[PDB]
Amino acid sequence: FSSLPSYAAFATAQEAYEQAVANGDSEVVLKKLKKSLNVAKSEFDRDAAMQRKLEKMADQAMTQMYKQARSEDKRAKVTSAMQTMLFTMLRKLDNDALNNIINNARDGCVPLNIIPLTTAAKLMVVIPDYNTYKNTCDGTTFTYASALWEIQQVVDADSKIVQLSEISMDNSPNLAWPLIVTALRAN
Amino acid sequence: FSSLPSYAAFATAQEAYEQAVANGDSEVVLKKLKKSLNVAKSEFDRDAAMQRKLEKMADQAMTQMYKQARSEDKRAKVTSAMQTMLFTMLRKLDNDALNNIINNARDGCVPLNIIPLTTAAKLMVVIPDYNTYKNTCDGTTFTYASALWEIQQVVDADSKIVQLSEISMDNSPNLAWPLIVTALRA
Amino acid sequence: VGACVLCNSQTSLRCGACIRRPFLCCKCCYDHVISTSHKLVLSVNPYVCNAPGCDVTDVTQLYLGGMSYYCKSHKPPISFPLCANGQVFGLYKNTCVGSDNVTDFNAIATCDWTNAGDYILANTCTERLKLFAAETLKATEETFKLSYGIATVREVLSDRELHLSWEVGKPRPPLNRNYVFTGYRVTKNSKVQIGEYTFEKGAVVYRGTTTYKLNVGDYFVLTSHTVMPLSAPTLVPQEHYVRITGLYPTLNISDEFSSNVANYQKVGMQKYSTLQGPPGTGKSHFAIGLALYYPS
Amino acid sequence: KMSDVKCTSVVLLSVLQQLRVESSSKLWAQCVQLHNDILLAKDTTEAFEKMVSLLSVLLSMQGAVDINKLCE
Amino acid sequence: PYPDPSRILGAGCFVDDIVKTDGTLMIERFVSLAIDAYPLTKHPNQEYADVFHLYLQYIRKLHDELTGHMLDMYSVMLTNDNTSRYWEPEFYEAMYTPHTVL
RNA sequence: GCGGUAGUAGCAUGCUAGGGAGCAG
RNA sequence: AGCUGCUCCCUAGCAUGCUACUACCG
Ligand SMILES: [Zn+2]
Ligand SMILES: [Zn+2]
Repeated sequence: FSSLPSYAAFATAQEAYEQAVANGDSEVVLKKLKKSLNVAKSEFDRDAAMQRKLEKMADQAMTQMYKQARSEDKRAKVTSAMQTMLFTMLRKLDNDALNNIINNARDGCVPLNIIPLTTAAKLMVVIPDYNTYKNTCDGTTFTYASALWEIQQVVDADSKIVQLSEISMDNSPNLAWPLIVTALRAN
Repeated sequence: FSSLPSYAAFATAQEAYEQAVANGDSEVVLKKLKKSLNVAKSEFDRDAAMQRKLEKMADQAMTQMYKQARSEDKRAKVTSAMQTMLFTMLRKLDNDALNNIINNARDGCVPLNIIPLTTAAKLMVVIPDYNTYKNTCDGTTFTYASALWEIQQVVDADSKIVQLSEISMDNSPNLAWPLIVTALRA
Repeated sequence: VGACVLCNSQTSLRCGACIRRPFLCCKCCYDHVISTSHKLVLSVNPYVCNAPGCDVTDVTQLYLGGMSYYCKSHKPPISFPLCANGQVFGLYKNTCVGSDNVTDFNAIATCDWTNAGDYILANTCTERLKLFAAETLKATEETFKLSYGIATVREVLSDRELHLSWEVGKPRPPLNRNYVFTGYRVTKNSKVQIGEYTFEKGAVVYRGTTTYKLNVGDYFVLTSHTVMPLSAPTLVPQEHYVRITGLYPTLNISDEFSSNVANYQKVGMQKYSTLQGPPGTGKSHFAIGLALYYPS
Repeated sequence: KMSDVKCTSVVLLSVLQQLRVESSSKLWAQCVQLHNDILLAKDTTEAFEKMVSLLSVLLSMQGAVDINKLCE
Repeated sequence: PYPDPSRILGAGCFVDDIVKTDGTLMIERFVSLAIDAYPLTKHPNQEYADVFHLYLQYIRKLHDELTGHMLDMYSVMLTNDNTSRYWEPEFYEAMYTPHTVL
């Protein structure tokens, strides 16, 4: 504070007090001027020291308001993200096989573990070594889960394409050896 | 923190009181010196504390920013410090088998696969010229990594098998010299 | 962080508003920022007030507010001015010698490299400062060259002849053989790989790199590089050898290079060759002649 | 003498890892096996065997300038 | 209670970059590791108290190196230390005596 | 001369909060 | 990239409390 009502009173009080001190009139003049400048600094104390809690509290409030606004924007952002994800993953399951197996239930309830088994259009097989490959995904087509699948594309642990003519018993020690087969459901 | 202005005041009145305690004087002029020193030890005992704390505040801020700078600059040079440290430690280790392969790689003879430990398994090494072949190869034996191997085949850069007898000083400029020797451990 | 250019003392500050953000020491940077209009400095963190959505970017008005730098109306009860004493608060505030003559770097920074005195200072200044002037030249030309228009061809008139169309707000620069255009071919995903070409008025005549088909909608733009700082000066502090070092003369004399035998010794004992050679005086014949001075 | 070889093995595998070797599954598997076997050894005559084997991997690549780092 | 010495030494030797390999930037890591290893000084085996004494000596070395850097590069000195307590054993001994001062 | 209230400076205990780090299951 | 418990260091805030100095009054 520099331009509040107490300042003018205090300043003029001490100016007149010290002008009269330069005059040097009495002994009660000193007492009176010092009492005035004791009670006028008792005005510049409340008005210049406790006036400053108001500003600090207002700044507390302003920072809290800023924080609340930011926290309110983040919620809308994450809500939009979640509902976009839900709607984008919805656009793949609304097929005609799902409707079939749901209309074959007696209440509309089915176990979840059978939904990929009877409706998924693509299958992925992970093979550790050659004997397991020879027992499961042999040739161009194979049978699994009461269905028949046809192979397209084989990769290795480095994600590099392997041809079906390289997977032999002699060339086995030269392959990165988890193999990942991708197959499509045959009609 | 004596370089502050108010010190000159605090000494001044204190000096007066010194004279007072030397004089043995009346009662009121000592009230004078107990009313203009407690205003000095109050107008100064406030300036000489906040500044003293500010000095340490500046010091701690400078140390924090220096810590940040050095940590930022340390993780931008890992790929060179690590290799320098590795080769310093290898030099200090002082092993014959490691020194052999390090010096051979320094000259140009480098392997093409992992060096095997079993008495079986195949080794393939590159040979860039004839001097290394002469001080490394002798007949049908190969001295590498402080071990002895027997030669099985020599080739040149165009993947064409070369028999061992023709490799010599005069026939040297007739072969693609980056030779590739295949051997097996004794 | 490291040593500065003009001062060679370790520092941690930049001119934010200046061109190529050089290293500058406490008093060093203070002179550079108070003598001219660059009034934004970057320490390990930038010198801005973190007040939510505030504006100021000056250096002499922001203050210290504990952990961060704050604005005047934003600053806490008691502060410590960041820019006083003739220094800006930063690393290594003691070991800083500074400088008085700062008109050189100030002129080099505030200049636009448009007139003759620009290059007069660019050469006649300090060699490190002239390397900096070189990089400033490159940056200025890069920034001014992409500021021109984009060549959006829409027609197909002939081969080596087409029609040009350019956008609003950017003029079309001089279609000269001095500055090569650069184009990219459109597709649904990206647009890349037509090469560097040279256009001029015709109808628009184009000078193409290699024969291909001229599609529709391809843009031709004066693209820019990502120019990098320099390390070594223009040339080395020079020397005359006492011996023919790392070299030994030849044994014979060459017919086409008999006219330059007096030119063999004179530089074999120093680094540089200050050439005064007019176009077509055997300008390049010595490039193959002095080459076989010693084929090793 | 055993402590030195174990520390050198740790630093060597760090150098191999930052040269983008784990992009080849077989090579990374062999390097990991050798590094883990050196750290569990009890006699200092097989640790040097496996150290030769593991350093040959770095010597067979071309991402390090041997003549420059070995200025001595 | 006391720990296994190799656990303390291994914690001192192997880290995850920046977190060590530059001791002057953290220092408090070794203070905590010496708090954990103080009771080894009361073991009959003499190779066990050497761990605590090695940690104290390293703490002193780190403090000296940081101060030397700081004065050789700005000109700056920490005014009053209050840090010599970190390489004297009373600080670590007080953590195992029944009068809680947490 | 003492008590009270209003001020200014330093010290002590704990309580919340923010950041970095170590150990154990 | 997890759930807990314990400990060390630094900063800020508030309350409380201690102590000292100025002012008013009784
Ligand atoms: Zn500038
Ligand atoms: Zn602001």
